[PDB]
Amino acid sequence: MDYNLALDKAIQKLHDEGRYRTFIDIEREKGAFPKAQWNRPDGGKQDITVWCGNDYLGMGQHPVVLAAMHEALEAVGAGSGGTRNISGTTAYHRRLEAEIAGLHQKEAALVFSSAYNANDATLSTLRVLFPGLIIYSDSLNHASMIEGIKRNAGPKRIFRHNDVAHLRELIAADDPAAPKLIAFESVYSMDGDFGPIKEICDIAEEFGALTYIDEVHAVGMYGPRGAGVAERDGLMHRIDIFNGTLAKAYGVFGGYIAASARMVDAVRSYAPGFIFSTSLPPAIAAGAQASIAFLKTAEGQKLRDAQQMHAKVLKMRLKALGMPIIDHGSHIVPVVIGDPVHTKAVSDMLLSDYGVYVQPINFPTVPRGTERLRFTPSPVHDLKQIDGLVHAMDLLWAR
Amino acid sequence: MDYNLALDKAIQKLHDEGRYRTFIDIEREKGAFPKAQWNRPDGGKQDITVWCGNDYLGMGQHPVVLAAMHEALEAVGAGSGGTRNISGTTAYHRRLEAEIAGLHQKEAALVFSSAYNANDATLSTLRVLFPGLIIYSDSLNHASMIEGIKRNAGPKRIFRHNDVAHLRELIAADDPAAPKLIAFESVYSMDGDFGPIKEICDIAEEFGALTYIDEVHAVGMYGPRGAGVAERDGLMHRIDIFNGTLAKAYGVFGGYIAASARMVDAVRSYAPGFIFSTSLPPAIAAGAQASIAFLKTAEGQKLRDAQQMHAKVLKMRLKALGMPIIDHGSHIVPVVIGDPVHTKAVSDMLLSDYGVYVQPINFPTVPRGTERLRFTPSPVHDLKQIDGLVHAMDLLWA
Ligand SMILES: CC(C)(COP(=O)(O)OP(=O)(O)OC[C@H]1O[C@@H](n2cnc3c(N)ncnc32)[C@H](O)[C@@H]1OP(=O)(O)O)[C@@H](O)C(=O)NCCC(=O)NCCSC(=O)CCC(=O)O
Ligand SMILES: CC(C)(COP(=O)(O)OP(=O)(O)OC[C@H]1O[C@@H](n2cnc3c(N)ncnc32)[C@H](O)[C@@H]1OP(=O)(O)O)[C@@H](O)C(=O)NCCC(=O)NCCSC(=O)CCC(=O)O
Ligand SMILES: Cc1ncc(COP(=O)(O)O)c(C=O)c1O
Ligand SMILES: *Cc1c(COP(=O)(O)O)cnc(C)c1O
Repeated sequence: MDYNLALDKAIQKLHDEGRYRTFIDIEREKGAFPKAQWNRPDGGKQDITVWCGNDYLGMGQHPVVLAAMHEALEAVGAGSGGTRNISGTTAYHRRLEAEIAGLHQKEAALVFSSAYNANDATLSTLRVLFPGLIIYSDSLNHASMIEGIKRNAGPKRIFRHNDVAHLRELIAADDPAAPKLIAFESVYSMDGDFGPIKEICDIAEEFGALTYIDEVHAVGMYGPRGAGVAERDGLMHRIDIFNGTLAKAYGVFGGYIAASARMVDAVRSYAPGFIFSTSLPPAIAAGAQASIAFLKTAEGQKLRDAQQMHAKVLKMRLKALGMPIIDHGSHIVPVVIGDPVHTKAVSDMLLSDYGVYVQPINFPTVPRGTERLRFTPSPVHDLKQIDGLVHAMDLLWAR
Repeated sequence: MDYNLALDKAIQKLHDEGRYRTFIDIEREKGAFPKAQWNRPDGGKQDITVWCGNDYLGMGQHPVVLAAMHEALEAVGAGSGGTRNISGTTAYHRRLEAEIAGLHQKEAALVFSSAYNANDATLSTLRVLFPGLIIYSDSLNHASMIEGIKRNAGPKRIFRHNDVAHLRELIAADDPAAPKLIAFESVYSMDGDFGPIKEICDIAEEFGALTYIDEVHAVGMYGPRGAGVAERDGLMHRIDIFNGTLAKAYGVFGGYIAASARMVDAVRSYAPGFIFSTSLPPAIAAGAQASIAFLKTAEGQKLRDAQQMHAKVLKMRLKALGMPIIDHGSHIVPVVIGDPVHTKAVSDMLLSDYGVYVQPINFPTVPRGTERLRFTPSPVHDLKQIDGLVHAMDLLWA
């Protein structure tokens, strides 16, 4: 039994499918987002523009976020030094959980070291709290959701993406006494489309199911207080559990769930993924809390307005260059190439020729045959930045 | 169903077993560790001494760690803004990974958002890279290891804690052509005992198995450079994969594995837990890197010598007092109470009556019937401090 052989086989398999990923070493320039320094593999340094990042509103450089972080470092040190149970519970975590509960108008919130962990731990743990739980999952749910859903044995049903008629057909066929939970996303990361929240909620109420929504690509960005798409549509009260991140629009790190005190307490008491891990550094919690708080204000709205419009302008200018990109009406702008090697070929050209950094997206992040570039215009991608990008794209494609 | 009823039943169940956990809201005072402010449930504030923390060497307040963190915040901002693939790979992560690789004298290292995630992702992904892998796991392995080992379907064998005779018996009975991996800890968090690294490595070599060691409660603290117990015993070259944390003795946050470039690249390319999650904030990576680098030096050794001795003194003083204290020769000092409700009472009294904070440890962190207090003396727990605690436990006790 030669372990190295097997490793080589597994690696070679990636190259043969043209999906081996090469990371890009960068350093974002605080105060000058979206500018970053690219550390080229040949040791050189090049100024670049980040066009595919997930700090959607540039909160990673916001002076109020950084002030809160610098203060916390000075007050309590670098980390918490423990799990939530063994000394790692700080006022910074309580405040942050209250801030999140308030955002989603829920009794409680629970903070994990990432939205990934939150989804994985919570979905799996619910199978333990609700013996016989059947989980209905949107075919394009995120990996973390799929992972949580499968982790522990138990019934799952996958419904065709956004297909509520399929959802209802599946659920009506199931044992009417079984606990049921429907898990889906408000904004899907790669297509940039919206989940039909009202219709799913309607189905959940009709069949007595819990609803679980991942608003990871929505929080900070939609709704008058940045609480997400359900807030935008006035449906937050119809959602049982919210899952969110503090690492994207909020610009820091970590994730959470928000739900009733009963739900939060059960999860925190039973989920190994919550119990057995060091709690988030107080400075992270400080920064994230400041971010959420800020984005709840009229000043936050300004950032959302600017993002919406920059996205709208970019899409307009790209279609005008004779470029069909499917515009599902969100802030995410995907350009589908449809082959992983072309996708990297094109991404290499933007990077080197133009300083436009947009990572090539392939399997398993997107289905095979749907590989793409994924632009994420933020408030800091000003009108001239946009014009810069379109002229790059035009000049590129004129090859 | 009625979902609220089931939740109540699940919560009531905790109370009935006397294991419902009440968290303690604290704020450590940077520059004055182990002092912290306890935010009492009644709104009051009280000065306390942390005695159960995992920032084992007080690196959480170290000026070089904090300097690097402040610097990074100013250079690149609050977070990375992406997954490792989508813009989240920074020079700070590369440097950190190299720093860790060097620590364990391995070709490569891979950083996850926690040692938990590292264990869970790696152990499960290994089943995918080595079809038919049989994993042999110490009965007292950490939850994260257990979670990783069972995540994907596949053979597992649990050996009685530290029992190498049992390990060998199990492994000799299995198909001799199957890929095998043995997974164990160098220091077990709750007993404070040591894994028999040499004997396990010997078995591994004899039966052609990979060795996977979790040194989470050892890195920064054992070996001349703080690389752990395998470094201490000159066994680092016989270990295939190391798992470690940046959140305990290193004083920051996050975890990692260290192994060959091949091993790291395979895991990185196949593990959903690595792929689909935002990368560690550059400031966290900056701080951790500074921490490891510092603890590699003679000045780091000073902190280890101080910790070892404070631990030695505390155990001596507690035996002297007649406490029920298990001593397996590590820096962890467990006092077994053996009942989750009395463990809470003793702990509650200690806090509100004497400003001593030592969380009651119950199931599922430790087996039922073995609930306990777990003292973690650090270099900042000076001789006066120790004197303070012993006097308090004596007065208790009564
Ligand atoms: C290949 C597929 C399409 C599904 O087939 P697999 O390759 O997993 O085959 P397999 O693992 O043997 O089969 C999948 C197992 O998981 C289950 N499964 C598959 N899809 C599911 C869904 N939507 N909901 C619930 N369960 C699902 C199957 O029933 C099966 O479980 P059983 O066998 O037990 O029945 C999946 O891997 C995938 O495409 N995932 C996409 C992940 C995603 O959406 N990522 C968003 C990226 S956003 C991001 O963070 C970017 C990241 C980056 O690149 O940096
Ligand atoms: C009593 C135990 C040992 C667990 O007893 P359980 O009854 O839960 O075990 P179980 O029901 O058998 O668990 C179910 C599945 O897990 C498997 N399983 C159990 N132990 C295993 C091991 N060592 N390796 C691999 N698999 C294992 C079983 O085979 C089983 O599958 P089958 O039954 O189908 O065979 C307790 O000590 C525990 O689980 N502790 C968690 C790990 C730990 O030591 N954590 C301390 C971390 S210190 C920390 O992080 C601090 C934290 C804090 O408190 O905040
Ligand atoms: C829908 C969804 N949920 C969760 C995650 C992971 O979030 P986090 O960075 O907080 O681990 C991703 C982001 O990559 C995602 O696309
Ligand atoms: C606490 C613990 C972990 C988790 O480490 P984090 O970095 O805090 O996730 C992993 N292994 C062991 C043995 C632990 O005690």
